[PDB]
Amino acid sequence: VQLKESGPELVKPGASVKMSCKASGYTFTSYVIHWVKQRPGQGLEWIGYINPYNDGSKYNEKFKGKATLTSDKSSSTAYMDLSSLTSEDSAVYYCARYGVRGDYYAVDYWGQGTSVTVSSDIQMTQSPSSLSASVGDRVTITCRASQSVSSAVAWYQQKPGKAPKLLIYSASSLYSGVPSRFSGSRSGTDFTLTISSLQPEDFATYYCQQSSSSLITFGQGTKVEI
Amino acid sequence: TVSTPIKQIFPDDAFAETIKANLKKKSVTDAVTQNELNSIDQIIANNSDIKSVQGIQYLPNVRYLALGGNKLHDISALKELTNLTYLILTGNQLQSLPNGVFDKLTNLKELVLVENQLQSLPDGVFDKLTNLTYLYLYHNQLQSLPKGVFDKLTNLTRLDLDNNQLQSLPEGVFDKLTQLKQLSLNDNQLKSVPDGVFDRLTSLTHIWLLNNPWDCACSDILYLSRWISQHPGLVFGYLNLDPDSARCSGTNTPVRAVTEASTSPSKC
Amino acid sequence: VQLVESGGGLVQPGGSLRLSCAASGFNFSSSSIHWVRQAPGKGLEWVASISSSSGSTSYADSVKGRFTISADTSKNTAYLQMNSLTAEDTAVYYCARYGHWSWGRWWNYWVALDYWGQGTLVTVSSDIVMTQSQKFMSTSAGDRVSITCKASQNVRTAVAWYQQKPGQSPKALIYLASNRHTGVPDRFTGSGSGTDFTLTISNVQSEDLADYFCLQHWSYPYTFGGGTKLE
Amino acid sequence: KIEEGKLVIWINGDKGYNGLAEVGKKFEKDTGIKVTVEHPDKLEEKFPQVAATGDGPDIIFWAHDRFGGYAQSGLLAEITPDKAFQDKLYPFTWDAVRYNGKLIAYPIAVEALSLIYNKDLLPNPPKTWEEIPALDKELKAKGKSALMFNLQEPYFTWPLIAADGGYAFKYENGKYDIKDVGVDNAGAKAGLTFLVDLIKNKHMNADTDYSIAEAAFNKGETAMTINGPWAWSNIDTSKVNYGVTVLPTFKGQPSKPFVGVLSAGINAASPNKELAKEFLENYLLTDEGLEAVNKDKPLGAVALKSYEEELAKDPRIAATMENAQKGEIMPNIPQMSAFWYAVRTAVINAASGRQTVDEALKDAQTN
Repeated sequence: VQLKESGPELVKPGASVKMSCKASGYTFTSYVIHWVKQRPGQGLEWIGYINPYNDGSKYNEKFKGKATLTSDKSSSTAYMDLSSLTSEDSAVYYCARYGVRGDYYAVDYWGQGTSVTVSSDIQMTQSPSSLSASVGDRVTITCRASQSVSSAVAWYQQKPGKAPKLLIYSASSLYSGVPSRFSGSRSGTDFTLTISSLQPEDFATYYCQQSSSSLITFGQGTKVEI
Repeated sequence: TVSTPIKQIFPDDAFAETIKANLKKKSVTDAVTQNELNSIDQIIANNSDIKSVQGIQYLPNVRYLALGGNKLHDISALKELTNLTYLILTGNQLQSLPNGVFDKLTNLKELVLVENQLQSLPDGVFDKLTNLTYLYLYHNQLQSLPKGVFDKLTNLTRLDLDNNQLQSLPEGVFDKLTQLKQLSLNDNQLKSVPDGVFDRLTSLTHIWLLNNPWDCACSDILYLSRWISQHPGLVFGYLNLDPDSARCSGTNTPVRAVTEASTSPSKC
Repeated sequence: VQLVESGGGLVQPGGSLRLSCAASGFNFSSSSIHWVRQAPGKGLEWVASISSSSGSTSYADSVKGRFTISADTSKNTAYLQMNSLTAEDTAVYYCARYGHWSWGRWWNYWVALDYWGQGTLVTVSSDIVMTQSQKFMSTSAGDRVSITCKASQNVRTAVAWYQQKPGQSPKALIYLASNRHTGVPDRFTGSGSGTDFTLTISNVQSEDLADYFCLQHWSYPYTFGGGTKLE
Repeated sequence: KIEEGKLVIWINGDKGYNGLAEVGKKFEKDTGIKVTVEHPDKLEEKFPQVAATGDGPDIIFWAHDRFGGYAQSGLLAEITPDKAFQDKLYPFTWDAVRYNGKLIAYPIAVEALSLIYNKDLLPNPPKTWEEIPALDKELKAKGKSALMFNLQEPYFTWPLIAADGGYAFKYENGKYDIKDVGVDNAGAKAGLTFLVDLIKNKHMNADTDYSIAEAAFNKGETAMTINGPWAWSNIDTSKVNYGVTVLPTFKGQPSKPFVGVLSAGINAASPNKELAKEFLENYLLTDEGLEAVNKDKPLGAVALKSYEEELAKDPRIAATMENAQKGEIMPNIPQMSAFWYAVRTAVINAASGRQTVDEALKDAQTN
């Protein structure tokens, strides 16, 4: 008895993968075949189950727009088609049975596993994640691009529940209308937002954005608290 | 003498509307004494889109409550309706039964829980409904069953478990019925029934086993095969007597055609 | 000067949705229009872009082939068509003008999204939790270890344990709270019911160093534990 | 013609030719290939004429706008850098050297016209063009001037032309629309009209060229000039304490210069192609390489990821890029050749009194 999964894949983002699981040693059509995802680094995640008799299928609601589960009772195979791929789908995938015997419920046997790798960037790192400096203080927020970018950075402010307004463009220039106390500066690959004084309306989140090469990327955000 | 308008007893507008329909009333803020509440023996609110039956606690005479194709979450108001005789809860999305919601309804004769997203039954829900004749549990998503879940319904004559996801029945789950004349198990996920599960249903005339993934390669199926062979005039399908409706899985050959030498216990 | 979005709301997984962004107050035919989405929880993610004149389109890999940006210069509106949507698309979608360098190439290098739309909410909808209170263990042969795994809700005796050593598929150690799946030594025993489950291992041996996790199959979705790797 | 074993390079006379030959002899001392850097007059026009007969240089340096006309007649060799040397340059700059799906040149640096002003005389430069005829009279009590810059080349007068909504060709639906030319719109008509007024009110002279515009700011005779980063070296020497800042706005809109990238293309007819790609890829587009050029005459914002970071501190590059970010980049379509010829004739005819503004631009649109 054993489940045999298709061979490894490597696909570009946005494209398709369908993998197979060939049951052997029991009566394939009378026992359900779950599917489990496992990303290098974190725990397992359950995808769906499709029982090769009807065959109907529950999906985990995180996957319901991606995973499609099919099976052919003739060739004792269950299939899983994952589209369209992104790079978060880079993982090992498994199939395993759900066997019962009146009072014996388990998953029994897992397939050897199908590895999927997906790829063909700029990461803006802000410091700190959240600060807490008072009215009047000199706040300095630093944001460091992974790869070398020109003076291409911008700085936005986002009060809770409203669209971001823009503060600094091209790394040092004050945008129109923006107050005097705001300022930008560049030292190679780290970019510094500084507010000289601090007025009570500054207490909101601050994003940096790099566009030297579109794919456009933002920071994780710095939160300024009262 | 408490002149109490209907919409306070029953917060649900649609539900209060069935009350206004039940008493022959003109508006919906009219006053209603307890006396006229106790004129309500039956509440057919089948197919009328009711969210909460909060307030049906104070209808002491509902002998006939059929609430179908509704949006019920909370039937906890139904456990004080001792005089409930027929309960029909269909089309409602209730995922679970409270432990002990049916404990009090000792006058239940027929219980139709149908088309809910039931995945399990509580360990003893039916335990007090000893006068039960007709139990209809069909189109639920049940997978396993509790042990002796039916051990108290000694007067049962019709049991409908069809169209669930029953993967296996517990040992002797049917041992204490002895009055059942109709049992349905079609459209479920059974590979095999327990050794001698039907051996004491000495009043049984109709049984449905079709549309199950019966596993005629495992040796546990032998019992079902030798039973279909003994009682073919007992097995039904859609048209009439079809004792060949209990098909194997993947071969589609009749179960009653499975011979001992054609299986192996090493598989299951 | 303003940008008014529309078309958000409720969409079933796999479904589609078209967002619109009505522009006025600027030369719209010489500006780029960008869509940036924000999860309820995380930062701003740039999704798609377009130059209202060159028709040029670019997308983030996370929507490639599912999303289609466009614009109508005569009606000053840009639309983001979003097909085959997943739950992790649920977010507020913002629309923002670039203006400047666009209307040549470089139309999407170096933006400053000065003006933004008010945003619009997209929700893609049509759960039990197993916590392994220790990610790392430590022990030596003739061992002592017990691995705990506690559910967020009441899984009624329906929990299983899995031994996974590297480069392998998980072994199945214990099913239904307490049963030693066939072939598993007497050395492994599983304990508990309800919210609270344990896997105890005794003389631990060199072949027992692997990563153990738990799985509840009571309710849906089936959910696993974090994993516990042994020293 | 050109022999094989020798590279003949052409680069315009205002760039840092002397420093490029320095890199050429670096190439010599360890490959043995002689390199000759020459700076012929009207380089950009002699090349299509000599290349189609067979010969000319191996490598030509110019802005990227004329390389389209070149590649369209097949005078340039398609270049094939591997995707790992492509990563040594900003993924920005490789668009300006891509004519018809193929790569036809190497990007060296990004040029942009900035405002250069005498800090010792005009400490606060004008935010707008409107205030220069008034600033002029205030500097005619000294005998100074207010502003002077090349009027011979439309490259320099265009930031004021394209200010209020002027343009070369409309980039609509994947293509530059050749028959949609914006040299008559209300903006160009009003941009050149304001340029004309400055001449007949004698705040500039229609005869000014490059050789008296820079040759007046380096002696402090004029307060402001409009030039690119290549003029900095000559100014640096004269020890005129100057600054480089953003151009004046014209009727609210900012001055929108046309941006070019200095690009190196390879003659299709050269027998020395691989030698020519060794020089560019291994020696010129390096740190030690561009630094040699940049020290002769600065290049602006270099396209090499590496050496750009080292010049970041420079407040003069920032003004260059801050001013490039206003206004778009030069189309490279084969019609740019006839575009510039049409504009320097309409500017000259209107700076001189021959036709007025409406009459000078209506000519230029008839292609």
